Amino acid sequence: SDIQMTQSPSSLSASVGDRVTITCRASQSVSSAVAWYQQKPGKAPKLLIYSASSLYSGVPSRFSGSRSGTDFTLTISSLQPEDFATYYCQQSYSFPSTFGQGTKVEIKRTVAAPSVFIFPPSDEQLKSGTASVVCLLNNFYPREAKVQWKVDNALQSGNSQESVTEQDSADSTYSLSSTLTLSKADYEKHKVYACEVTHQGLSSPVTKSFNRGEC
Amino acid sequence: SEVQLVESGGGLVQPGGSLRLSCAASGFYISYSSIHWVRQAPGKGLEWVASISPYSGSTYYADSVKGRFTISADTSKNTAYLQMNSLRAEDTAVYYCARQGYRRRSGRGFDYWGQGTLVTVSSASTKGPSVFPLAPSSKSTSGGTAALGCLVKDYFPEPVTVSWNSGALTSGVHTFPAVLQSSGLYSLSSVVTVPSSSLGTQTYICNVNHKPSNTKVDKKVEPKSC
RNA sequence: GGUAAAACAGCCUGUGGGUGAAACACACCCACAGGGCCCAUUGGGCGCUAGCACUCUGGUAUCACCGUACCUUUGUGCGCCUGUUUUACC
Repeated sequence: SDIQMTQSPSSLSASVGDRVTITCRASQSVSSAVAWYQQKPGKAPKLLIYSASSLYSGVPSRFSGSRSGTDFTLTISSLQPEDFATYYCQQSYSFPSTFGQGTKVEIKRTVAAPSVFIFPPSDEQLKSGTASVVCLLNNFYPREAKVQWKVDNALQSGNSQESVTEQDSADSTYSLSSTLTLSKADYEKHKVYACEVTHQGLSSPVTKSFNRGEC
Repeated sequence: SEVQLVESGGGLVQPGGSLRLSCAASGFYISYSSIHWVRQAPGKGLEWVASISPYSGSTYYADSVKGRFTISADTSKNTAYLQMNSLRAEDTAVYYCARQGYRRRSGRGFDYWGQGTLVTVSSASTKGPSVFPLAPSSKSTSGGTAALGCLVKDYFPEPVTVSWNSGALTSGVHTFPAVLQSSGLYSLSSVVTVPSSSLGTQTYICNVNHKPSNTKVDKKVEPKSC
């Protein structure tokens, strides 16, 4: 039966300087044939630890691995902002090789309110037939944020989509984009388009807006 | 760095079709190492696919791909391969090749990895994106910094690259994860923040690459006056 | 690698541990279990032999006895073959 590497926790948040512990539990003996990897958004995994407790060359010594029977632990002695990543254990004791489900490590930091910018649709988009209004929430913490679209003071529903960046490797912040999609014929039936943002860094919600045809 | 693994062969493929991925090595000779393939379905974890051992050519396969996939190693080209037949929707993933390092130096750890290549198994057809500007204004200005961007809309499949000023401009850049629209097409936007005083002098150009449709677009993003 | 000089090992079959750019396969090293053949059999020997030296156990011919020569067997040293390792010089 294929060997399973049960990894926990599925995610954690830790403030900078915290000691972080990640645990992997093999379903049967894997001797010491365990590797740990760090994977950053968009990038291939990088090797941190081999043979369960040996530090790969080039890897900062704040990373360390340990073994107790079938329990394997990765430790970060003092979490740094650049340590935001997903971490994976792997067994290389028998085929097929097996990875744990991964652990996404998030940085906890001080509250930061977003900067809020709105972008009216381009002339070039309009004559193709549709209209996108973009609301940009920049460099905020935490990730939770409310984006409300009002068109001539009427709330929108199912008319927008949101995308959120991965945590920033240097300042541990997030950015978000909400884009209101509207047909050209519909876009020209109304004048005011408003992005309304609620966030814990904001003492009261922030509205940015523009009037159609006057951008 | 010194050792590199350079992959190719990815792209859109019909369900039930086939693709061969290549893994070109540099800085070392694949004959002395084990070579592995590991995949990552979008949003998901690493999944080991196959390996090939040195000196014996022994090959090993995950059960999810056994009998459909074939790993091989052309030492005379210093290149490894993965032949993928009868591909299913569940084979969509980023595919990595990885070198298992030398026993005495890194155990059985995978010490070097390819930059990955995406295989989308889909009966849908490829469509290039439309790039629209997101102009800076007083409505994107705050405290001497201004935001401008590019809206990359209505494309398939993933991925698109976006750089700015041919990669001369990197800080302050945010390229957002793509979002899958109800039409079944993707769109994303890339924004950048710049000193507002530079909006008159400096030209900002976003460069959008969508290899599945041969598209390569440079679009200048100039200020509007709100 | 070449040269020179050494060391260690070598009946068969599996098994385990290790090393070789090495998870298996392969090569080599090192152990263990079981087995085979020879002997003078509570034990000892076996890389190979049409040879050599000596010795030893049984024979065969001389042959009154004694003594001699050949065969065989126990070993020892050679001769012959393989594997690995080491040193010096080039």
